[PDB]
Amino acid sequence: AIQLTQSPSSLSASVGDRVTITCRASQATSSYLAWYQQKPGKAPKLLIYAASTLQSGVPSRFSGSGSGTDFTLTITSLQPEDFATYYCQLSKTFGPGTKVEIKRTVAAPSVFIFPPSDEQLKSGTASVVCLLNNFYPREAKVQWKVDNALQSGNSQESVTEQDSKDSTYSLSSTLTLSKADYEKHKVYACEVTHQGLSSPVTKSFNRGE
Amino acid sequence: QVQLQQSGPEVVRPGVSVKISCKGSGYTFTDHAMHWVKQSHAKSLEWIGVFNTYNGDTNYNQKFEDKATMTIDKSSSTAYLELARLTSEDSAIYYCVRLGLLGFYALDYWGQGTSVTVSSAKTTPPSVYPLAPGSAAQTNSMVTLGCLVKGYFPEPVTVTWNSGSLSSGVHTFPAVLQSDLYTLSSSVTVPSSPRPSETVTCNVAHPASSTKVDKKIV
Amino acid sequence: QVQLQQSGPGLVKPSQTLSLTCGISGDSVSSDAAAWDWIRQSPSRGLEWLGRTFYRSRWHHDYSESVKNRITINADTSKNQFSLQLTSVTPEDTATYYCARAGVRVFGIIVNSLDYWGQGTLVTVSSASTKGPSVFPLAPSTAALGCLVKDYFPEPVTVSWNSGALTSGVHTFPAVLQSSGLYSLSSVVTVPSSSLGTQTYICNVNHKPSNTKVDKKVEPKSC
Amino acid sequence: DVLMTQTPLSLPVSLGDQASISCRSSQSIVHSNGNTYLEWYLQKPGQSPKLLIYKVSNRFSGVPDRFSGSGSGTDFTLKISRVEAEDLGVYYCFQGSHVPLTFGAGTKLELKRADAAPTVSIFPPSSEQLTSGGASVVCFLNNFYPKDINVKWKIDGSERQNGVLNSWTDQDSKDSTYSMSSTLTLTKDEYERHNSYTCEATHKTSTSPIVKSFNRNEC
Repeated sequence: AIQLTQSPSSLSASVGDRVTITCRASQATSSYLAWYQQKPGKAPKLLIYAASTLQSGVPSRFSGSGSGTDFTLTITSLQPEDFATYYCQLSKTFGPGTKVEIKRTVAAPSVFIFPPSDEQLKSGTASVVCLLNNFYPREAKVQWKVDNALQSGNSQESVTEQDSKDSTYSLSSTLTLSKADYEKHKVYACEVTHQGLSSPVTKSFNRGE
Repeated sequence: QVQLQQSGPEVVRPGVSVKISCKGSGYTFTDHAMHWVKQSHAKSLEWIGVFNTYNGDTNYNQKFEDKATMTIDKSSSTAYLELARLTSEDSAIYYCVRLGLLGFYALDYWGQGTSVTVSSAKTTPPSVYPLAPGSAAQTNSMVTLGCLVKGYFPEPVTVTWNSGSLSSGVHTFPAVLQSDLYTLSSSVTVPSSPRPSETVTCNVAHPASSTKVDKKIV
Repeated sequence: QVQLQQSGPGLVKPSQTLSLTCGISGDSVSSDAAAWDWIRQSPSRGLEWLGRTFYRSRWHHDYSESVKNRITINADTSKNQFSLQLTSVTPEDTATYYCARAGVRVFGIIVNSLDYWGQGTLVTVSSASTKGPSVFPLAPSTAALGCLVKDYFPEPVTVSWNSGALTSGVHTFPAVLQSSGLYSLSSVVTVPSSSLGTQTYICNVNHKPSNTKVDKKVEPKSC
Repeated sequence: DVLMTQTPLSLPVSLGDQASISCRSSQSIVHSNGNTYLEWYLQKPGQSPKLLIYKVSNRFSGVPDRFSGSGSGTDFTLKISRVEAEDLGVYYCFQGSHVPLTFGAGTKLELKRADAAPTVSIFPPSSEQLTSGGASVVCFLNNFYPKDINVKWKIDGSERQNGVLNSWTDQDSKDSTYSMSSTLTLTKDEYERHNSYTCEATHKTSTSPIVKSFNRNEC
């Protein structure tokens, strides 16, 4: 019966930049709420409780204050390890949470290509994977040319989580094809365009070479 | 400014429910919980239960689990106490208390408190009786004069002497209970030389029965 | 300090009772200075509190109206643990379940500030069956090498390089659903050029539901 | 439940001295998270008890520097550096660390003075009471010290216990003394049956108990 909103839903700040995160509650108490920091793949960790008291252990740069229907979380400076999704709770219901990233310079991606393994060929299928690593921003156009022909609708791409050391992402695209299709073509190239690249980069290989 | 206002005194029959209202002011009600502590003479300051004023989960003391329940009307910022099947010994003073700074403190501010007495008897006007030194009690310069009260209910009674003119040496006593009716007396110290123009007259005023009596002493 | 450990089945076919076990270390379940919550997180819905239990004179319970009449949080002071059982499981109850200990509890009023969350396990609702995965190497021509796992169910899997000897420069990817109803992911590590001639690389993959432990050595192709 | 006893029950202290009040816990009240939640409440006569000192080491706001607490484990003490006129009342030791939050029993603080002999005065039941139906004889002990005193009901050389009622008063503002009232209730048959109505009292001032006696035939 209580609705909590998180303002903003998502944001991105540079290193050492003060960021304020505000979550609003219809029924204010300033005594039963707390803020949780959650990193992906890990349990949420408590940050501050009672909206003003800082938990021990966590660095003092996480300060929260405010009263009335509004409550804010203040971070004095951001670090690459501080990327998380911050959740504010009101003793019964957790807010939608805010995705917080970390901004830095534009990073040039590294591209790698792996033909399917011999054991996979024995299985009768083929799975070609292109590794696209350590870049910034996340957006990156991935293209595949097989015998100077584009392919689409048969490949899947997965995006990892941003590294907490150097603040870069990584991508991989996988195409599942039968052995007949693999043996029907000789050249296979991985072409990717990124704003960190002045010119497009492609890596072409020949099967059996 | 923090202040708790509470209801007045009640007198009820045994086995009937009574209501106690505690209204708070000067602070946002939803922030701080409310306690309830009972004060009596057989027991001293036993704890009744707490009301977490935000959500509503109650933590009653195990002894008062059945005979007491607590309710909150957040609209008027008031805390309520409900009691059932009141016994004769239940006559006590019930305090409502704000809990402050969860983590520190325990109990910040206490209301003026309401005293609920049960008894069985109906309201009865007091009977004022005189006490005077005897015909062989004039052997000292100072003697003790006083009047006493029987068969009244309920408390209290204010006694004056010459309509309060003689406020020195007047001594009253706390009420006592026997045969379901309360009892108290009073006494003063006066010189044993009563002048013809000097008289002592003690007046008993009782607002429960709206009856005032003056008793002829000397 | 207080460390929480969990155990239970990650696969539950629909429409019966599932159960999780959350073991307590460093504290007593019947302590009067804490309370135990059960919080589950779903990517579509978010986070929500399911139920709570504590101890004053007898075992108490408290549940959220979302999952009322199908949840029972039974404590157990004998082995110092408490467990959740969910009845009549719908396919909308798939999520990751966290067991967590309430914080300040003094003065007989509980303040919800959870601070000792357990590792968290995920529960999925499906009538399918778990099966073992397959591993294929991806040795490149200087570049970065790694091993990929394909057609595995259900989550999760753990990928280690030389039994945890190498932990920098290794990337693990989130699981991706495929058309047939399976999941896959991959691992990649960067290397020096001269390392491939001397250093030995054997990556490890573990899948607890299928009790599979596969260790594969990745080397440049001979021919 | 935790059971506490405040030792001692009453504190006869003089103005501007040090008085110690001790509160002991049957079981350790160290809350598992930390700290030792203890509170002291003083209750001035005819008022509502306030908060004196919380978290026994700490001290609440608005209270002077004299009050201070000490101790850990199962023993706690509260010491008053100097006693003023306002310090009179009852002091309650309290804990919140183990639901239910029990309470103390109370410790009265009051002044001291030289022991004063009580003036005893016996009055017969009034002539109006003769036609009423009941009988009520009573003697007071006025302006004495301390509360420790006894009243005896010896009629015609015989001893009885029933029919006694007791009532003490708080210390007077000026003399800082006490008062006594022992009223004995009987019916008409026993009233006319007996001759000598006497009440005795034992106190420190009089080594021999004071006996005030009168007979019916002289009144």
